[PDB]
Amino acid sequence: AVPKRRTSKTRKNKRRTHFKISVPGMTECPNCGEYKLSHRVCKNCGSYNG
Amino acid sequence: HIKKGDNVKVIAGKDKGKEGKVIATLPKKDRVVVEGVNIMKKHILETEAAIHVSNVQLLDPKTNEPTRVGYKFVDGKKVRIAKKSGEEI
Amino acid sequence: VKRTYQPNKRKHSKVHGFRKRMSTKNGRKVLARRRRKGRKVLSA
Amino acid sequence: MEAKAVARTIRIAPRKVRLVLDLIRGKNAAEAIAILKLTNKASSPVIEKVLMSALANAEHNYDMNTDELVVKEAYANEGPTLKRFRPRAQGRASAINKRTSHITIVVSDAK
RNA sequence: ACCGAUAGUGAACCAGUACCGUGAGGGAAAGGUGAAAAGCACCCCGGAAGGGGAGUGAAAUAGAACCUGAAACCGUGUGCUUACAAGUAGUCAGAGCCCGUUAAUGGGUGAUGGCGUGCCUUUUGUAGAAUGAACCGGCGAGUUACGAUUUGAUGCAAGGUU
RNA sequence: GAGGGUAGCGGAGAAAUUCCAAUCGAACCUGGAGAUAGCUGGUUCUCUCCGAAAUAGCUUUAGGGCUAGCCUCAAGUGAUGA
RNA sequence: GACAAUGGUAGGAGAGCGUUCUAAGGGCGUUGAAGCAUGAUCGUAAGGACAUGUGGAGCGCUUAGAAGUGAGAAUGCCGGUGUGAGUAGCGAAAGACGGGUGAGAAUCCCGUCCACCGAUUGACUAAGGUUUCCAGAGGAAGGCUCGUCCGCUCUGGGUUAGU
Repeated sequence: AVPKRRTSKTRKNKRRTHFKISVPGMTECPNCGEYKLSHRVCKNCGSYNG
Repeated sequence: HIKKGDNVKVIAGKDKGKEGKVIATLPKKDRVVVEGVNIMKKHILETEAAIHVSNVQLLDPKTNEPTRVGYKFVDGKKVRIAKKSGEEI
Repeated sequence: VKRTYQPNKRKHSKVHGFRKRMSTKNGRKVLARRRRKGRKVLSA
Repeated sequence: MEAKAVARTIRIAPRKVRLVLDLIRGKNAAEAIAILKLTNKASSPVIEKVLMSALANAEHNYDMNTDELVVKEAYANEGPTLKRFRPRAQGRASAINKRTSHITIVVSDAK
């Protein structure tokens, strides 16, 4: 079917309330010094050492 | 017109009051290049730029004053003469 | 599905060419009407 | 002081860039860099290059320390769209807007 | 007492041309840096695009996507208010909180109370589930010539006038 | 398959009003041409004074028109109005 | 100064506001014109001013004249921008890993294994297209994703008849 009626920018902005992404969930590698993704290898120069 | 090799005086502009020799002439647009007038800086080297021929006035050979030029026929040819005095210029 | 235009050089020049239009009397009028408009292609 | 850097007519729709600009607005500088490095989104490298540019103007253009800066502003405006088409069934043809965006980032040392 | 780039030629631009049709034939849309290119040497991030400076300039939110730059639309920050409530979305009364003007019985927001079913067209009668409009901007409909008749004005007057 | 023919008051049809460039109870283009339309839509600024009709007659007339009726402006008459 | 009167459609009468242009008079303007943005101002209405920002050269006032004279609505024309909504789709099908190149690789190059057609997806030619063919470079747009690649962009080439 077709929308019976136009959508306000209040209804639209409400419905985009939960449309987002989250922070990548990252730790700090204790060899590279830099940041990394937990349970993944250090994308910088380094390894896993798990 | 104003042919080059002529000593003129700048009647208008921000160089007004100076005076120099005509170097180049662009008579399709009525522009003349004076020496030491309209120094421009381009990307950094510095040159002269053209100025409209309406703005420079010729100097009287007698009293060093800016005048107009007229034409006479001393012979079977033309001669330019100043308006203040009457001497060929 | 066979469509309406099948290109062909001989038929195109034998029906709409300059000589075909300059052959009849209402083709000379088509050329005289396309020259007045300023069209850059009189016959093809 | 504040330093700023812009990237104009980036060829990504603006409401796809505003999704990842909202994760790094407010954070520190070295934290926002790692966030932009470790995210799946296609607009991550562009924002990362704009952020590194605004972090590099600070060291040279107006001298300041790059271990104190925080992302004070980060936003994306519209730019000129491109108008393409897509030929659909029964002779019709629908439009296609190729959006662009202008990404601005302002880093401040809090002073 | 003609138009001024949606106007004026269809065409102020390299238009009867992109194109579109087998063909005869149909037909757009596109103006503007600065007084002078003096049209950004050089340094920095980037692979480039693009910036940030520093210089040219009277001006660079004048940098060739160049006068001005508005509305719809899209964002970023914030002052007051909002998660027990039934809303043509306003109006009248009215605490609290934040400000301070073309200085005058001041501006912003609104806990709560009363009253309140849009606009146009067409109809005996429409809130109407009768019609039209997504929003914004520009364009868009009783006119001119020649005659007739009635009224106001003006000049002459048994005359008036080409 | 290739090369040719039949042209719209016309042509072709083992005929179905089929088909003649995605168009056929009569193609497309340009002109007569701003055809006509008693029909639907629309009509671009304010305030002030007054303010209807939806009826009779005739009509190839019935959702149109013309005359009278009911409104308004100006000059006149003048008590004839209720 | 006393008395009364003042709802209104169709439509009839009167008085007015504003827009572009012209004549005559009197003015303003780079010490900043019109326009355009804001404001808490004035008038019975249409509407008129003033201050600030911007902009960058024209423009009002008075009295008359002349009109392409004022638009929310015509399934109105043209241009722009939204909603539906990060929604439907991404066009029949088998790929996997290794090594490169590179700013960036599921998607480009080389390789091994696997898979598909094989009276055809193989080979040659008539129409028809008309430079799309090759080598060296490129990555703005086209490619329904990516692209370091291409039937795309740039620069140089390529068609040889007595049968």
